[PDB]
Amino acid sequence: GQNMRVAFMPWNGYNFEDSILVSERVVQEDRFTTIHIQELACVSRDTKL
Amino acid sequence: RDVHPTHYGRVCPIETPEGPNIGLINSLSVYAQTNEYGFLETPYRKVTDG
Amino acid sequence: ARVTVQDAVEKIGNRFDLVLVAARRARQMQVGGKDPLVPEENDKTTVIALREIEEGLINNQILDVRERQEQQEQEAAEL
Amino acid sequence: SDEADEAYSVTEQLTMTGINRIRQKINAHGIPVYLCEACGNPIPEARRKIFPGVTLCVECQAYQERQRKHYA
Amino acid sequence: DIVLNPLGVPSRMNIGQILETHLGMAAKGIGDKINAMLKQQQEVAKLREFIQRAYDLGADVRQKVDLSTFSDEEVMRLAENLRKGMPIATPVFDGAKEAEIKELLKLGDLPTSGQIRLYDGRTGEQFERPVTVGYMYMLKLNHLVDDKMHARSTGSYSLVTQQPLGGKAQFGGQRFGEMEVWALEAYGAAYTLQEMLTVKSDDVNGRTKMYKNIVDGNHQMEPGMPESFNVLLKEIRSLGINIELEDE
Amino acid sequence: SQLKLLVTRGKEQGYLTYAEVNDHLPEDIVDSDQIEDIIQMINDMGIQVMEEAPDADDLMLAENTADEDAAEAAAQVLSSVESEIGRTTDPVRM
Amino acid sequence: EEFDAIKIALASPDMIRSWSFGEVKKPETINYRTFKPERDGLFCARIFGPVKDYECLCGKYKRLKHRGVICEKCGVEVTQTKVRRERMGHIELASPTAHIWFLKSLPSRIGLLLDMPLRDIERVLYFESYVVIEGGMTNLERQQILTEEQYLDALEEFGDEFDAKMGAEAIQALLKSMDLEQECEQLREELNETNSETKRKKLTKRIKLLEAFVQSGNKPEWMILTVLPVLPPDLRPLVPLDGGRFATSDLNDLYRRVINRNNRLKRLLDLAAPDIIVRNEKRMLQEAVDALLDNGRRGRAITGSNKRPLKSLADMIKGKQGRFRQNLLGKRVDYSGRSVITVGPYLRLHQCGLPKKMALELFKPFIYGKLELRGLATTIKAAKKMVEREEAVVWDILDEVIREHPVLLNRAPTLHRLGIQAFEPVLIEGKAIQLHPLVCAAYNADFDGDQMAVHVPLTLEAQLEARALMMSTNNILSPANGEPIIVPSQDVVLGLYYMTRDCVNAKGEGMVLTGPKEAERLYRSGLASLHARVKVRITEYEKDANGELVAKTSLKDTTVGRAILWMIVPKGLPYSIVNQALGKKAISKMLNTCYRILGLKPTVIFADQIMYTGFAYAARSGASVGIDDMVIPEKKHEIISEAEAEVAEIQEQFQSGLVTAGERYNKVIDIWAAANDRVSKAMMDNLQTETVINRDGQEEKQVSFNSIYMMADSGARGSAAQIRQLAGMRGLMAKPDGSIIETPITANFREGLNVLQYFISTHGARKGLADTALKTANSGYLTRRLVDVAQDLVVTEDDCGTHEGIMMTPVIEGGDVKEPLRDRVLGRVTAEDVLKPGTADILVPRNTLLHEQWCDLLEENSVDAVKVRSVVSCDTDFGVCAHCYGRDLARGHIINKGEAIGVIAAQSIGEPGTQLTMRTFHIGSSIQVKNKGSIKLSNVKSVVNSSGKLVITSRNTELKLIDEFGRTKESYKVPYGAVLAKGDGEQVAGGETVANWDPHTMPVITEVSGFVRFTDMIDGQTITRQTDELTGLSSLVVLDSAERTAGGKDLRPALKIVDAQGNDVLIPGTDMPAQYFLPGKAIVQLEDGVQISSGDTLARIPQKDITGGLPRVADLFEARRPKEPAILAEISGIVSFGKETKGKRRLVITPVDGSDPYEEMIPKWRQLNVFEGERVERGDVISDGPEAPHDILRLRGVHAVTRYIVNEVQDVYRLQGVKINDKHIEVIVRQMLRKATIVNAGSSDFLEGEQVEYSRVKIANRELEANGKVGATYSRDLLGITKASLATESFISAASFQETTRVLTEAAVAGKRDELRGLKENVIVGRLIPAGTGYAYHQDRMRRRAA
Ligand SMILES: [Mg+2]
Ligand SMILES: [Zn+2]
Ligand SMILES: [Zn+2]
Ligand SMILES: [Zn+2]
Repeated sequence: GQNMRVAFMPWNGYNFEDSILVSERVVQEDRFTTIHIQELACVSRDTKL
Repeated sequence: RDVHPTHYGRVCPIETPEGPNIGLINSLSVYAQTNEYGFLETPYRKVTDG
Repeated sequence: ARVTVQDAVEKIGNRFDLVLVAARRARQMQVGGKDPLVPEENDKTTVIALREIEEGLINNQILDVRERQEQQEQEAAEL
Repeated sequence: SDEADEAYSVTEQLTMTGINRIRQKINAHGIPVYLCEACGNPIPEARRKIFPGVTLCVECQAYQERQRKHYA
Repeated sequence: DIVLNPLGVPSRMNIGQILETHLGMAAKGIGDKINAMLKQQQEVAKLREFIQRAYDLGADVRQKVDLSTFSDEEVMRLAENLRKGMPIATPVFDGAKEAEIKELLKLGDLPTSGQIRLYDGRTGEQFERPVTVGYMYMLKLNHLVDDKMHARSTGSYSLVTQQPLGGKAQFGGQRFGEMEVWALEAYGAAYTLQEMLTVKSDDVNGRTKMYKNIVDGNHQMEPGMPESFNVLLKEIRSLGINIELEDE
Repeated sequence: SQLKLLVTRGKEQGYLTYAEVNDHLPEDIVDSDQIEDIIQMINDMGIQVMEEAPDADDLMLAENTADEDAAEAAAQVLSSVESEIGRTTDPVRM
Repeated sequence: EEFDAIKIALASPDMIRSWSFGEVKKPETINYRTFKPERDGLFCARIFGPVKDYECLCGKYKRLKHRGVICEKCGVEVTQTKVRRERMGHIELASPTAHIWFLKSLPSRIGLLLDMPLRDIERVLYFESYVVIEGGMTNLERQQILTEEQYLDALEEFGDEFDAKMGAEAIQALLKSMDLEQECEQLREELNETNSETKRKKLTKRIKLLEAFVQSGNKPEWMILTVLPVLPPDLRPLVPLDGGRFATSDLNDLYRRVINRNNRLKRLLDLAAPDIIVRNEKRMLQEAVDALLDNGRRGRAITGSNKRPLKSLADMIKGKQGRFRQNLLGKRVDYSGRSVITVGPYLRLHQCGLPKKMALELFKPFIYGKLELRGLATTIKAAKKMVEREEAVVWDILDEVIREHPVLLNRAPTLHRLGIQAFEPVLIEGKAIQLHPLVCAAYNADFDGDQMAVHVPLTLEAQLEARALMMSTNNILSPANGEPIIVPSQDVVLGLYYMTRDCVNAKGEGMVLTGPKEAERLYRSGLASLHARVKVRITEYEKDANGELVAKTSLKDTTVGRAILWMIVPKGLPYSIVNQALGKKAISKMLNTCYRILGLKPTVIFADQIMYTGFAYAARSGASVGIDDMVIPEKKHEIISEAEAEVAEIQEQFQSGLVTAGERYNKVIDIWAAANDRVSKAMMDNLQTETVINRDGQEEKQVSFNSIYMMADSGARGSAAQIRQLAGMRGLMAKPDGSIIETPITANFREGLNVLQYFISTHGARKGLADTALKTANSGYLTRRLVDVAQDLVVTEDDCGTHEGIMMTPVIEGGDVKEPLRDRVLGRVTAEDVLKPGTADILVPRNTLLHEQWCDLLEENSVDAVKVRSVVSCDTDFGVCAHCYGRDLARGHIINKGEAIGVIAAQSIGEPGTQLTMRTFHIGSSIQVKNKGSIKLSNVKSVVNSSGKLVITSRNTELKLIDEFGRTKESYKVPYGAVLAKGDGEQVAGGETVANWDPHTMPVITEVSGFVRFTDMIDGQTITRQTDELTGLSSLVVLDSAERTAGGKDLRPALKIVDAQGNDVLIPGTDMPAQYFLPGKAIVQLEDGVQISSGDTLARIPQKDITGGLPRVADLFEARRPKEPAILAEISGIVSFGKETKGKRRLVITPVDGSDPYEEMIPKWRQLNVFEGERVERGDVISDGPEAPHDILRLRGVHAVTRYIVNEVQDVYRLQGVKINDKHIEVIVRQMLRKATIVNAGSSDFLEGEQVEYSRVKIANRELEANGKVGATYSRDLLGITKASLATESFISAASFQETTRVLTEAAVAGKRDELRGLKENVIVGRLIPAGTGYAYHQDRMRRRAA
């Protein structure tokens, strides 16, 4: 992962039980913007019809 | 499912997937190898007299 | 638009007959049976039924009295 | 809670019950005995000082612990 | 950036992350000092004395670097790859003893306590009692939300038992198992349960009559009888067992 | 009769083992089909194991089913199968 | 289709033909070129209907008008294709064949129906041995089997008038040829003549069986199949998978095998092969059919082309994947979803967040209806294209469908009935179900990725139930005790505990404020800290008047913190609730007092306000944790040096031979744990009061603001143990064996842990994991087992109308009162009226719901016991009346009519069971009164000795502690004859000893004071030459049996008491003269020659672990008799001995005059704690040890055993510190002791020694004795839950959780017309549950029926 400037303090309970509260400067830069690649198949079978 | 006092250097004590099967999925330690006959074997430094 | 029903369960006890009475009343207001007796707060018919239960102006007895009244109003419109 | 915290409470229970079992085994209270309760031999007063209320000698104590190793 | 929860450390003995936060804070301290020394661009002698201070640093180690061997056009490269923050190491059970971290924070200019006064960002007034800060290294486990999310209004259906069986992201209902039924029996909820396992789920006429009624804006449910129990009659009867339904 | 002693031990001890049953069994049959039948009978008896391992903890702990009117017939089938003769099993062997 | 009870019975052959639609004949299934079905095989068209809806097979007729006409070319009835799913065809088995269930069920149905052992049946079936079938009357018994050669001879014996077969033909001949009325008459005959209780026992048992099998509609030969039905085609499909590969079920395979073997047998018969051939073929067909039905009980399954045994018809019903457990209870559900839950504090607690996209996928039908209503799409397809474009207006229409429509939100395991709560929705960007925060404690859900599922209630009754019963703000009281389950958990309480504390010198010291309002105006502007002690003018509203609220201004002396917390507290509460520290316990009893005073609405809105202000000031605290926060004690290195020197002491002393290895190990572990506790205390006192600051003067110390200390003090997280491990040393890791390692961890987490120490930690860490892995996978076994037994139980009467409850008092276990009376009579309703100690009154009517007002009165008047009505003595038939269950519920009013209390009871007992150690777990001579208060003795039998002191001559005198109030403040159990000091009902002083006795040795102290001699004390025979021979103590002590002669065993060891001449004075009251006899080991000291004093030790006779796990609760409800059963009296009368030592010595007890002869056999390896000359009361401790609950139930009575079980399992919980109200355990007990036994039937028609259940026999004798006739005596039973659930009026229920096969077959032979009206039953058959809302509906059907 990537290192990012954390600070330990409750702050209105948007991290109540075990939660995290990421600030939009983390989401703008694309520094967790991770990439996923899929393999969609579309076969063409040989029906009796 | 448990750790026995001879895992020291042959199986990670703190790596095993918690949940259904803990301890059954031990991870081979860092420096450790497989013996000739097949056992696990770790390194040590031979100490002479002192 | 209503956090609880606790006034309703006070008025018409048993907390289950409440559910049944309110459901019947709601089918009346939703399917074209009737219209509400409490000023609607643009709420769905469920809340309006619980509320009319809350005022002591719907219950099992009153609903059966109106069943009787509409059954007898029809036989004088069938002739 | 979490799958770690439950494990913490269980481990604390396990070590607590162990430690209390081994504090209960040590006597540290009783009346002086002056002689073995099995063979009649004398308990030397140094050993009695180490444990107030030693019902056994060291010989009989070792013997009893040694039979009890086989857990019978 | 991230604002974790302090109530998670004392309950879980993993004070490791707090030591890591302080050490990372100090490491970015070295990084920003190099950043200023490079961006106010000084001369390679300044960077040599400073980075060479950052690598010697006190207690005995197995690391000594001797930056008087690098050329100028290497120490400049080295500084540029360090300006983001001086990567500190810590072999596992031979870690950074806390005095070493306090000194590596003094080498920066952070507060040796490890904590900073944080001004709130909405009310603009100082959070009492200086909070922790620092750079924690945070992964991203692949339990992403848009792989777990799922919702099924009316998908495909199984073949032997007419139950919801959809595929895509198990494109079917949630397993409304047994203990949930004990829950819904514990309430007085009887109609919700009934439409939970007669209309919504199995009864292959009840479900389409339900759907037609929903689209017509008439929330009833003409339930009928499940399909699973019907299969159970046909099986229990395939044996030599006359199962019936008395009619009265 | 000793297999009836296996029965009473399975009643008291709360389980058995392959070694226990294989100890008490009536000698000279050992086809391993009669054995599988008799082990299924001891399972259908009060004993509900048949074991390999003795225990067993909080994981499904303290389990039991009374199953009255099955014990008296199962133990009867045991005492009859031992005393009279060893019955054949399956039909290829028939 | 509101049919009836379901009915089951044998499958008569012509019935099996009426089920048919044409005989299957051939093993083909499909046609390998055109995948139409071959006719006629397992599949067909003409048999089981058409393939394509309304289309023939050959294709002549293909229109809806032609429905019904069977095509002349291939006879396929053109009809729907779902008719392919309901048609059963049959097979014509050439030779008959035995149904495996009615052969190998365990107790053979045919065995105990023919009066024949099983091995002979297997003989006749598998052709082992011939057998007679009505062999006439020449020589042979009817059942008399034969063998080969014997039949060969007998054909020469009686070739005529003879009848012997073998095979299924034989069993069928026997069963048919049987005549059941004949056997009933014969069995009643031998019940008449054969007077042998074992004999006529089994005789009358078999006659019970035959009369049952006659009173069904059955016939005995229907157990042997001639015609065997095939399952339809679409329950065992042959689906075309992609690629030509077909994926068929297994029944096609089995039926193919059976049809092959039937056809082959018919083919053999046409040829008339030799008898070995036809015999092996019939055996093959027998095995084939027996593998079709069960594929087990036959010895070895016939696995398919896999190596995996192929499933069969008795196996598609059974198991946790059969239709019962896997598709009749756990069924998938349309209109559901799920996601990652999240935090979302901006919500009132009655609305869960929810994504826009899950909403627009759950509510498509609602959207479509609304969109064809507002004319935004004329046809439904247009509306679909719209909402699939996600256009502008479907979000508006979705917000108009999601106005008042409650979604049900579930978590993965739903233990307790708060596990499934509904909410309203609030449409949200994103994909996390933003749950509320407070409710997470209820779900038991942190936010580490846990996934809750949302359902949707379709109908209108279900919406009113997801609002009026399952809404979030109607379940805040936990079902297992009245305390709210909306306890603020971790950031909220830290926020308050930081808010309402006081540092000694902050800004704004001492300045007075005009109220709370300018307390906030000071804090926000910054002129004064959040906490600095300050006079204000609060105004609390106490409501002592009848519903009034009397204002009362004042100047409380508080901080600013408490005051700014005060603007949120609603009216009725008093200000002394928020003036303290406001930890977690106090901040939860804040909500508790709010609910107990102001009802529900202000408590809900107040819990929300608390969470809001808690989060706000918890964020303002900046309550961060940093590495300077964990302070090590500077006196740690000394303590560790000191203990590591004490181990040097024990090492030196071990290698001097003074202590064994075990002793040095124990002593080492003792000094390390001591060092551990000392270091932990030193850190905690360097940590708590550590902060020292200074008000306008020198210095002063206060509780600290060390962030970790507030996090450990509030109750937010952790405690002193985790604070130990972070700062002080961390103990002694315990290796998973259970044995504790002796090498402690002298380091801690602020310091490092070198390699050995961390590694040793690994043992206990991984044991914790390997147990909380087995606990999460076996978490609901106890709730499962309880709702199996306690399910069909519904509060179905308003008032049972009785006066018989159980007496409640505060438990006191020889010390400070554990559980007071306001926690036990809080909700239950009184049984008989309550009188203030002068009676003075009628304090409370007998039917007063004891809410907290009445507990107020009871605690103002100091009432000690309140005979309160209880679930286990309600007089209702199939139910539990309204009152006697009491009131407890998520609500606070009396329990409604119908609300299914069995389930919520089992869950109240089973959800805290998650909060208990899963492994079992063992915790391990003078009386000392605590304080002022008089003495109180019960069952005290004292003698006024000539010595002066007091001694009790009753075995069971309890030493209580009463005050001048009259309350029972303390109670102690005196052993026999303890030396007593003070008076009986008199006054004593606090903390003063009042009773002493002999610790291990039993006195035999005399009755009155008279002269002494001896009888039957001859040394060598009855006595031995004992003496403390350095002192002269002639002790001719009673000889035991192994030292008394065989006539000595006939001797009577004795102590005679002579009067002043040589006679024996009568014992006072009785006429047994003055003497005491004694057993073996009745060690005598003095002899003949002294006058005794009351309190003479005439002899010297020598001589608790509480398991606390969950398995202790499992075994409590299982009611297993313990190992050492507490031997207990049987008849209230005098005691004596019996036939001396026949291995087990025999006691003998005798009443005044009645049925005396009871003697009991006892293992004489165990003490007998009874005198040899006393009158043991019925239900009295002859011996010690745990006493079996069955003996409680049979000796004492119901209420005794119920108080036993509730106090025992309450011990098991309140050991661990878990609250659970006793209604729930009492109702599970009322389900335990349901069955009954009979003593004398008399004017009823039940068999005497038969077992029948209590409700049935009780209504029987209630209506009979209501007549002029006489009742029927019944001895109550008590079953474990696993056996008390094992009997059920229904079989559809007992086919779920019991093993299905035994249930089905027993019901089948019995022809048991199972009604509905359970809950398993109706949840299976999918009509209204008769528990909750469905109860009025079932009353409707009850009225319909019977009229
Ligand atoms: Mg979790
Ligand atoms: Zn000795
Ligand atoms: Zn045709
Ligand atoms: Zn009652």
